[PDB]
Parts: sequence; structure tokens; C-alpha cells
Amino acid sequence: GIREKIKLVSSAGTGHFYTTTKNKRTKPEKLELKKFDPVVRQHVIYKEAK
Amino acid sequence: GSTRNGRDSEAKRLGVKRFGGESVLAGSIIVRQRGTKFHAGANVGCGRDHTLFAKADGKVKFEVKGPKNRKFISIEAE
Amino acid sequence: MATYYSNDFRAGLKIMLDGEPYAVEASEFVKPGKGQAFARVKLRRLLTGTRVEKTFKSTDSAEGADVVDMNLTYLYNDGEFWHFMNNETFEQLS
Amino acid sequence: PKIKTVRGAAKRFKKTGKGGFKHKHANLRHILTKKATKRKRHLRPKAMVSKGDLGLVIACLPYA
RNA sequence: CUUUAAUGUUUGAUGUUCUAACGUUGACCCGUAAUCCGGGUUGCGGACAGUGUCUGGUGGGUAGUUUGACUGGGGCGGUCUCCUCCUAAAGAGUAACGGAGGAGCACGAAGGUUGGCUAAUCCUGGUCGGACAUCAGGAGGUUAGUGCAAUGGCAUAAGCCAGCUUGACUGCGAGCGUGACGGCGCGAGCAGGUGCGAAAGCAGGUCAUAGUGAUCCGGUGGUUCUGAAUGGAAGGGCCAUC
RNA sequence: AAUUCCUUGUCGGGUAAGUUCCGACCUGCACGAAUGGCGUAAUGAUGGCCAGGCUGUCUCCACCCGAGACUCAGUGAAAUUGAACUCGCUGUGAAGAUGCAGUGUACCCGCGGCAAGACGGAAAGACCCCGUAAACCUUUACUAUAGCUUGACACUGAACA
RNA sequence: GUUUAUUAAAAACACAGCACUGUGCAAACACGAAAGUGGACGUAUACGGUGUGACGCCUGCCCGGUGCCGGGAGGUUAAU
RNA sequence: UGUAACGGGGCUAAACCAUGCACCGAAGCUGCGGCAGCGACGCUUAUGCGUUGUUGGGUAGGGGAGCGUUCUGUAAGCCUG
RNA sequence: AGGACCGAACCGACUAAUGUCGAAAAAUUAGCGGAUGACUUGUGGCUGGGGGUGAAAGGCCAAUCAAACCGGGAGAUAGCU
RNA sequence: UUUUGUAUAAUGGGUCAGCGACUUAUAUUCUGUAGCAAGGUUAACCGAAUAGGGGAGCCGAAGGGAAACCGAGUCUUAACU
RNA sequence: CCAUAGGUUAAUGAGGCGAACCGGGGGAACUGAAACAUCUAAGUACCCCGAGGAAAAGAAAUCAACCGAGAUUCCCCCAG
Repeated sequence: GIREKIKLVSSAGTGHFYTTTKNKRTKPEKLELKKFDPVVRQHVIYKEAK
Repeated sequence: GSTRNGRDSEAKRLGVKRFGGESVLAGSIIVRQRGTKFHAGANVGCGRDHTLFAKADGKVKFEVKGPKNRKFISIEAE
Repeated sequence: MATYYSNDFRAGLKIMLDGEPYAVEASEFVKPGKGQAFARVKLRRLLTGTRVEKTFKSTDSAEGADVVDMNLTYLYNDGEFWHFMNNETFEQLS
Repeated sequence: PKIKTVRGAAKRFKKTGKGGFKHKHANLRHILTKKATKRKRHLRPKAMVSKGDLGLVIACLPYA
């Protein structure tokens, strides 16, 4: 409900995305996770989008 | 008048599926249980639901070890 | 979505019908043999609030409002508007 | 008159080479982000219609 | 922004004048022996009214319809999916408007790993300081804790703390568990790529069990897989998702 | 109270005795002023109550007169009906027995009467529930629509401000 | 006076009166896709609707709600 | 409504308990005769048997095997004043 | 003079009994109300099915009325007997 | 007949005779059966016509995949133990 | 005023009936959707007009696939 859902978009050339949740009104700094990109087959940084 | 109860749940079907000396093919669930009532022993894995799954097509055998006497589940290899 | 039925709400449950928010002040829920149920609801207008009297049936009634009445601190005036601050979370309000 | 096919079942099943039927699993159209990717791997390929509800599929599509 | 004036301003907003559309249920004349109709003049209205199409409003005037089920008759009241315990008769399962409680989440750390640590409550002594804060010692033993109800579990801790961290990873998955079915659960291992650790190893979320909804229709991103003569595209499909 | 629940309110009148009637009080569950309030002569096959006269209404029925009923001659229906050689009782039993069990009683068959029973006859219960039944009716139910109403284009033009 | 022909004749309906309201006449309104008719060969002392119901004394306060009437600054809003 | 709380008569055992043998009692069981299904078999056969083993209550319901009726061919045949 | 009065015809339908496989699918008998009027009656017109008409009862519209009758869609549909 | 259960005082039938309720069409699947057999069979139509022509077609011998595409393999996947 | 409008007279034609088929104008609802409103039933029933022995359609501003086919109607496939 409160904890809305965001979209971690890959910082590689492709548009693979992970989707997840984040409570924005308590910790509003963006997520800078480092996840596996199955298009590049590498482990590049992901970044929050809507 | 009225009532406030009448609510329960889908019975989870727990307990032991494969008993004592009864050959189990690897990966076969043996005990489906809430916590670690039965602990994993030789050749038997423990899942994320404390379901002790077999790991080697063999027998079963329960025991009691250490200084806590916890039924333990091993796997004789046949 | 927060839909309400008229046999449910007690008092203070803020409802939203006909483009305006309403506070319920009180409601008397009656139903008589060989009739259906109705709740003679003593509402309160919220934007232009004098009073309003609606006698709802048992069905239906209205959606609720985002209607938070929290403590704000008056601290500022400029032209027209009047700014406020929460002493719990420090969010702006105009 | 010849039997008319239920057209909605025609778009959801397909005959395999020994009489069975294949169907797409039914949980993978929306609220997916609360599902684990273990469920969103096993629901992705095609399934086979079970022995119980196989007679209801044969009756509602006779030509396929 | 807020005023002022010039121009091409897009123009609408109304407001007199006119007669030729139009109206006349005003007079006269003729069809005509006819308080109908038509024509002929004249007067008064007059681009209004009225009508057609499109359109917003109002519209029980009128029409088609809906108005749930369980229920110790029905109405009323309560309840409807999920999780925990009992009833449940020591495998599983098991009903009642049987007896009790909870959920419609939270968390980027409260997840992963490595390294350490051990509670509750009384007791005495001690500045402010008390029944109770912090300090010290003892008794005590997990009566504590476990993000949240209950049960099972927990010292190798799953409980407490600190560092590094993103395995809360993609493709699969032998084998079972459990449902009439849709489905749901567990899962060693395999490939790719990472994290932590000297390493052995662990890690595809959290102590487990609630925290949730099928299809259809549609939205966004990706992928030339199709693309109604052909070339594109549109629209479909697949994949990720809402 | 055409309105009052409690309630036959309490008080007074009437009666030997009055839950009704009449007067009054006011604690009006829940009167009330044109969905009219309160009076009101007259009128009413109007509602309640009391009195005189009157009586078989009644105590409590008696008798008489006619028409049926009854017998006889003639004509000649009907509802009804599984079949019946169609008793009482106590029990049992789909839980109220002519039919079962135990038992008692009863010669065969009419006729006039009376209706306690045959869950007697008539009417596929109207009450109650049920059907994803039907009809009408209501409205701030849902979706439409006639009618009313607004503006644009058309019929529809000419002059200036 | 009228009423449920065939279980209800009443306290119901009607009524003269009263008041509100619509209607300026090609009237409101009704019937009708429309023509046309009724209203009415009438014209506000007239007609339609609605409530009340002879007469006597009367008819109190409330415009928040809903309808109605009036107003147009502003906001919202259709076709085009 | 009528005894009406052994079924009734009636019983002081014809009641109760113990122990003992007799007998009654079912469509059970056995005997004797027939019938049908199914499974085995031997040796036969177009399948039967001294055989043998067993089986045969039945609603909803499934399976099997038939009878009879009218009409068409066999049939201008056959039966029949 | 009068929706004045008493009361026959005419019109009605208040009470009671009888009748309720009736004499009659609503009548008879004994009483009862209006009876110069918002009266009654004869003849002939007119208004129609979601329509008429209605001093209003949802009454009446051919012994039918909360939507007539007839024919058709039509063997509507019936998870019920 | 309906039922948990009917002598039931639950339904139904006065009786008799006649009539009165699982059909027909076209598709589809399994069972039997007959034909031919990696083949089988035609539909309209033509026809001196329940013959013979007519192979238009239909099902089957090949699957996998959403599809392109590939083929005794194919899909999944960057690749399959 | 010419002329038209109207009147007259003649000539010729139609009018009405009819079972089905046939083209047009208007057009349901029950039902099915296990309720219902989109939808179905169904352009069905039904109503009205119009002709013929048949009627309507009919000589590509038709399809096709880059090769081609040659008006319309009807039957069998494609094809549930």
C-alpha cells in the first residue's frame, strides 16, 4: 500500500529491468543495486525508475 | 445472538511421509514440519520449511544424538 | 478504494459523495418489522460546513476522503497564503 | 448441422502428437512483482491438460 | 506580472435600419353556391420565429431490468478469502451460527556472508536517583528474545552486535510433497555471472507458517517472430511488466 | 382522543355491579393549525352509549296453522368412488388404526333420525419458504428513451455602428 | 348527492367555498409522428392545474434539505 | 374411552440365580432332483463331458440374451369356402 | 321558491332470514333510501388495450380486468411436479 | 409415486375398451462388424441412371514451436549433464 | 392585358380477387446468455406496397497475385 513499486532499469545498453518495492516516504534515496543483466551476461549497476 | 469464532485454515498436511527403512530416491521429502522438530542428519538435507528431503537413494532411519536427544534423520545407503 | 455501507459507519468517518467531503457527526440506525433499514445520518459539510441531513437507506453510501486532521504550526504569512509545519515530520503545507 | 467449436477453447489449447493438449499456465499476466522468479520460471513453459479435465476439453473442441 | 496606445488583429458580443427568403390562425379579390385549400394583391412581423442533423442538460412522463447465499423456517443480527491452536478419536484428513485469537504487511537492512557475543527478573553496594535509567558484583538459568497472532522451532543459536556487501541473480532442474482441477510447496545438482570468507564452504530474500485474486480487455519497455500485391509500417505474438 | 404503548391511567357522573359512554385532569410512547386546528344549528339505511314504551330475544319453551320431510303411484338427477367380507379397545406403527398385535363384543338385512370418525367431499394451500419464476407499482436503484431545453451548421440575406 | 355491477355505502369520493399557481390569445394544457382539433366561436370578473372542503373564530415560527423562481461576476462544461 | 406396565389365560414355580443333559426353532447348513453364470481342466472338437472348483437378494445404473406386434423381400410360393 | 317535506310508479340496495348440486352463475320475501332532480328512461351516435372511461373503487370496458378478447410468433421457458 | 422411512390417515386412479411418452435429420467420438490396406473413400454433377464415370476434396502415414524456421527430431536457453 | 389556375367533352388506361415463391418500405418479443443490459433469438414472425411465370442480380471503377483468371445466379468443397 504505502510501500510503492519501483523499476530498477539497467545501466547497460539494453532495457532489461528488475522490479521491486521501496517505501519512498521513509528512505527517499534511490537504489543503486548491482544485479545480473541477462542480455549482457554481466553484472552491471541497476538504477531506480518508475 | 451472534458468534465471533468459526475460522481456521487449510490443514497443512504435515508430518512424516516416508518412515523408517523405506527406500527413498534422492530429493524425496521425508518430513514436512513446522520447525526443526526432526533435525537433518547424514545424507539428508533440510529445506527452507524444515522439510528434511532425502539426498541419496537409500533407506531412512531416525535417531537421537548429542546431548539433547533430538530425533535425527539419516539415510543408510543401499 | 474504501467503500462504505450506511449500516457500518459510526461518527467521524469522513465520506465523499456529490463532489464534496462530508464528516458524519452522528447517525441513528433504525429498521422496523416489515420495512427495510435506513440510517438517518446527521452529516456535516466539510468545505463550506454548516450542516446537512441525509437519510440513507441500508445501501448504498459513499467513498472516503483523504482527510487527515493533524497538528500544524502556523509560522508564516505572505500576500494571501498561510504556511504550516508539522512538529512530527516537518512537511510543508499551504 | 456440423458441430461448432467453442472458439475460446480453440485459442487456449493445442493438440499434441498423442492426443494430449498443451495450455499456457494461468498466473502470469499481471501482479508479477510479488511473485518469486521461481514461480515465474515454472509458469512460463507449456503444461499438459490433466487426466481429470481432459474430457471437458475434447467435448468443447471436436475438430481440433 | 500589471496597466497604456498604435497597427494586420482571430474575431465573437449586441443593436439599430431595410426588404427579397420565411411566417401570418390580419383585410380584400378570384377559383366558388365553400367561416377548408390554392393563387393574386396589401398590411404587419422578419432574417427573428419555425424546422432538419449533431449536441450538453433535464427527464419514473415511459420502457427493459436487477435487487446474493448460508441460516437449526425466513426476515433481522452475524458471516463469506487467508494464517495459528483446540474439537480431531497419538499418520494425513475431518463438521457445526463449536471454543479462542490474527492477516489484506513491514524491511535495501530487519536480506547475504564472515568474525564475535548471551538472556528475563530479583539481590546487595553505589552522586543527584525514587518501585524502576546508568555502573559494579552475585543469585539465576532462557522464566528472555524472535518486525506483527498463535503453534512448532531456536545456544552450532534462527536471539544480540560489528565489518564487507547485493545470491531479494538469469537459464534450467533429477526427485518428491499436496490439491477434483486451475494451482501451491520443497528441492541437491547444471551452466553463466557475482558476493563474503585465508579456506573448507555458505548465499537464487527474511526462524517457518498469513500479508492475497483467475481470465478477458487495455497500458509501457524490449525482441524484425508474423506483417493480407510487394517494400515499410500499423496491429497481433513472444518476453519483461501494469 | 377515529391519535394513549404502559393502561381497564387517576378522579367524577350513570348502574346493585360499567375494560364501553359522558365530564375532567394532563405523565400528548407518538395532537396541532388549508396533506388544515378547534367549535358548529341542520342533515345521516353513519360509529359508541343511556332511558321510556314494547315484546318468545330470554328465563323456558308450549300449542296451533300452512309448505316440505314420511308412505303410495309416475318420471327421475348429482358430487363421489384402488378394491372391500367396511366392530370396540389398549398398544405398535411414516409418530392420532375398520384393516397390525393382544383382547373384548357382535345372528342375517332394512327403514326413520343425529352427525363424533372415515385425517369425509369441493378447490395441484391463498399463509410460510423455495424458483438465479411472472406481473404491475414506487423511487435520490441501474441503463435507456419520448417530451421539454441549450448551443453549432443548414433553410438565411442586405446596410452601417 | 356519488362509489367497489356480483361479500365493504362509510368517517371514503364529490361538493359550494377558500387559497396558491400557470395562462396575453396562433394562450396555458390535452389528443395526434403531422395536418388538425378540444380549450373556445371563450379571452384574466377567463381558462388549466394542485391542495383544502359550508359556516364561525382562525391559521403561529422555520428557506438549513428538496423542488420552484430570479440573478449573473466567477469556476467547471458539449458539438464545432 | 377400557383391564391396559407378563401379548393373553394363568402361574408361587409356569419367578430368579447356579449346573447338567434332552428337544423345538430360519428361505442358514446338509440331503435329493433340476437350472444358470464364471474360472480351471482334461481330452475332444465346430465344442461337449463321469467331470471338477465355485457362484446365482437387489434399487439408481451399466452389460448380455431373447419374445411378440404391424409392414417390405423370399411369395403369382405355401395355407384357406 | 326549493339538489324543500311525506309517499306510489320509476330508480336504488341498508338489515334480516331463506336459498348457497338454488326458481336465479347474486334472486326471493318482510322491512329500507331517493323520488322536480348533481334525477330517471327509450333510440341512435362517439371514445379502445398500456389505450378508453372513472363524484376514484385499481372500479368498469360483453358473466373475463394491477392491463380485455381473438389469431399468430409458439411445441415460448420450466434447474419444478 | 415420492422418500431417511408409507398399511399409511401422503400422491394418483369409478371401471372398461381405443389412443398416449427417448424420435428424426446432420456432424462428432468410442465399440462391434464388413471391405480394401500406406493407403482408404468420393461430394455435387454427368449417367439407357440403387451400374459406370467424376479424386474436387477429406482423413491417415511427422512431429516440435507463439511464430518464422527446423525436421525423426524440435523447442527452451548464451549452451545443455 | 396576354397567360395560367379551374370547368367541360372525348379518347385510352388502371381499380378488385388470388395458396406459395419473388423484390422493396417498416419490424418485434419470448428465448439463449444457466440472472441481465452489449449480444442472441432475427431482419425471424408479422404488417404494407409492387410485379412475374419465375422474379431479383447481371456485362468489372470484379478478384487475383505478379503468374493469371473473365457477367450474374445455383449445387458440392474450402470450412466450423
